[PDB]
Amino acid sequence: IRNRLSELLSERGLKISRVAKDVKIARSSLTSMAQNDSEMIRYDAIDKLCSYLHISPSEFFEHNPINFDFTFDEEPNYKINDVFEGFEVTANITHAFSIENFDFEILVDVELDNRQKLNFDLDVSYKETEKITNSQHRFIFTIKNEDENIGLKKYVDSLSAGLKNLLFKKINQKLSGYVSEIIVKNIDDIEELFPNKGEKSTTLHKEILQTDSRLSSDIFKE
Amino acid sequence: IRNRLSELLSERGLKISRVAKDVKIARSSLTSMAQNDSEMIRYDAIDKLCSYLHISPSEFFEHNPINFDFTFDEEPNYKINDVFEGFEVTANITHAFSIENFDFEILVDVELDNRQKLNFDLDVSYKETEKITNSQHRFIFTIKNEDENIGLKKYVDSLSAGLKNLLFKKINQKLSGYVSEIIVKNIDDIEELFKSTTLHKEILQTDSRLSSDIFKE
Amino acid sequence: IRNRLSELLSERGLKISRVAKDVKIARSSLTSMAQNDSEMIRYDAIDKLCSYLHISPSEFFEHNPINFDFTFDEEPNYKINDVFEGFEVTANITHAFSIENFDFEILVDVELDNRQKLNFDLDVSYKETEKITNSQHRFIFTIKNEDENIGLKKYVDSLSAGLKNLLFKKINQKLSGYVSEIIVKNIDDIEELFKSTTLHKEILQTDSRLSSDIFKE
Amino acid sequence: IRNRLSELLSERGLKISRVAKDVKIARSSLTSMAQNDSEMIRYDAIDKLCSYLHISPSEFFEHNPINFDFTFDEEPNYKINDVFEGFEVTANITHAFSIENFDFEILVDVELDNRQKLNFDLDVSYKETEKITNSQHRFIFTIKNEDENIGLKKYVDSLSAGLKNLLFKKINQKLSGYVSEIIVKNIDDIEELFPNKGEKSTTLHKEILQTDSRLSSDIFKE
Repeated sequence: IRNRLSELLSERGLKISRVAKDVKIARSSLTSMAQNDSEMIRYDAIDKLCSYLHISPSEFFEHNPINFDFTFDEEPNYKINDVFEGFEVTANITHAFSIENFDFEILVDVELDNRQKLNFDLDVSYKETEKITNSQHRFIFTIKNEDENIGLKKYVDSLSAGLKNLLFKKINQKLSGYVSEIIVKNIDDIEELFPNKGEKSTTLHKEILQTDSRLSSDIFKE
Repeated sequence: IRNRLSELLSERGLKISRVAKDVKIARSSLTSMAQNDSEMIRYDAIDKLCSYLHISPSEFFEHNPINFDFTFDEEPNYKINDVFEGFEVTANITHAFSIENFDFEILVDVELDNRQKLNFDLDVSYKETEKITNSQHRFIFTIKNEDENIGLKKYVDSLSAGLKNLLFKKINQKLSGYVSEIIVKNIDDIEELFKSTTLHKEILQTDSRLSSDIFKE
Repeated sequence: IRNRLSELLSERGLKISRVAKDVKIARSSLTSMAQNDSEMIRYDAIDKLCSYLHISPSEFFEHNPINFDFTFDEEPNYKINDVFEGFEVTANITHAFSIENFDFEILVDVELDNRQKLNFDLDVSYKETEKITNSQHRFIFTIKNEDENIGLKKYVDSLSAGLKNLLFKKINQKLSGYVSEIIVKNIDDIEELFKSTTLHKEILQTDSRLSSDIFKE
Repeated sequence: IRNRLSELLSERGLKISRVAKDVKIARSSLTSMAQNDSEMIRYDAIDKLCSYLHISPSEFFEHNPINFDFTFDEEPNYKINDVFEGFEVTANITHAFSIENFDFEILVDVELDNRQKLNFDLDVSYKETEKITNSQHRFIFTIKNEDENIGLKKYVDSLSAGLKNLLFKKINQKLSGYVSEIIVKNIDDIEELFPNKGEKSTTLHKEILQTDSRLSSDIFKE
């Protein structure tokens, strides 16, 4: 499920600030709720927004009964070589360390409208530490058994594009958090000797937690 | 905005505990959210309920574009009479005191789907005290200018029964807090000594309800 | 899941001690495991029993794919009445107190072999207290909504007699622990002037059993 | 006897973690019980697994009435020369010492379905300290009278492959424990002067106990 605020105001052409001025809702909370990322919503908010946009909650709440629940391995098969390439000198994840391999299993329960639930196992392995910017990097993972989970992809693409993007976000966020958690327990705190361009000094921990690892596979293209 | 989980469960006879077990949600939260009492709802909760009940969020969330806002006079016209006798024998606010007058105007903007909204002013004066329990009494306020609020009644009963009840609950709470704030400041503490509860706490617990043809429920 | 060691021994007339000697297993463990009371079984034990009894583990372990799960209300509807008199003279909880009301719903999921499972809600209220012994009394709870549990009876008696008895034992223990936890907190310990007994301990020892057409044994 | 979990989930293709998520059983305990190594099992576990897999305990419990009980010599004929080749410097069993000879008798009281039990004596002698890895070694033993115990082999191979593997495991484990026990009593504690690659320092004792001696003979091929 997700609110369609982003799609609604894109269609209307209105801006979040403009809506906030109209419905007396805090800009930060409203803009966060505009994104599907927010997990909690207020009844006052749904009343004010549905009235302002003159629309029933039907158009506000995009719901598909297919629920995708994800579970990760308590213990993964992870090897992380430590390369002491002056991380403190240069705040680059590559300089701090490198993932030799990171493979594990993601348990995906694809529940249909009926309680009948289908479980798909994902052998996901670290592939490359993609460098998005000179400042930060994004870890990239890949599903070895993605061809086996072709039915999963059929179910994923069977949803709306907005809901597909919401799943991709959820998967990425869970995976990022998991990977950062494992690495931060495996790698000792490496603080940056020099604050970068007046930005307060940030430790490797802050960098890896900030690091967002998005899975890459034909199962999840967009 | 009206959660129909409660209605839906009455339709299907499903016990709240049964739903909570199936959707792995706390019974307390589910029961609080059942009558749309809680003003916050989790996306996970509604997703799970919709999938479990085989419904679109339309049957869960019932919304009428019409909106009602209520603004109370900053200064009301109130007169107080304190008997100070009898609260000690039995915990009755009326024995302790009563409000001789409490007439005040309450703004009520009934907003149409069109941006234009209609402002209606209702003057409610202290009518009597409802003896809901021998211990708790709820102040009753009657609308004097119901003529100006003839269209109010039409707008109020134009909403669903659940929505009407919601409105009645909100206005009742708001009125109760308003009158309690106004009165507790002018009232001393009396000990029940059945215990020995402070009359202040009795003022806090005592509520008030608008009895009028415009709001019969 | 039903160990038939007990049944098998009754078939062959073999004394538990005789089997324990032949298979070099402790009599205490073998007798505890005989009625499938223990929830842990050693691979060595079952191997030795199967070889000794000339049986496949099929005749030892009887399993019905059907599964029963029981969830009790987090908050039950219970009222307590404490006489406080009599328990001292004679060790009877009845004299010490009794439960005026103890109605609560138990959500029971009977799971079929197919992944789909059937949820049935039974409401059990305090019916009376069973005087099993002049000293120990077991609370009796009757199912009010047995109509919703007509299929529950069919599923229950669809299982083997041993499995039925197993279920009855489990539900009885669970109900007894539930009611004891609920009551001991609202009850004080009475020490008999008369050998001396504590009422809390009596609450712990006192059990409860669901007397209903759905569970007659 | 052994549970057929490994064979069951191999046939199903499911993973232990996937089963654990389904039957609400702890991953570690379930994965251990998936292996035939676990000696204890819970009735709740057998109920949940048999139901999840929709199978009777018949398919869950592979039982063969032929019971193989093993007994070892209280006192063996063992000679262990001590070579002080810097074990503390290099954590290799060869560097710590070397088995001159280790021969003894392994009594096997094989029991058929009937109480009739046949006993087979195994003159087992140390043959070679096989080096599995640069880090650890596996002691290899051999049965001198294996040709005499040809009937024993006939009984061993008369069982299922899974049960045969379970026996091999049991024999190996008992033999390893026995050999490590004898050696640790015969060889003084040699602690490693340097922890190996950040692994906390491990003493010869930990190495020999970790050392797993698997018997090698035509009686037990797989």
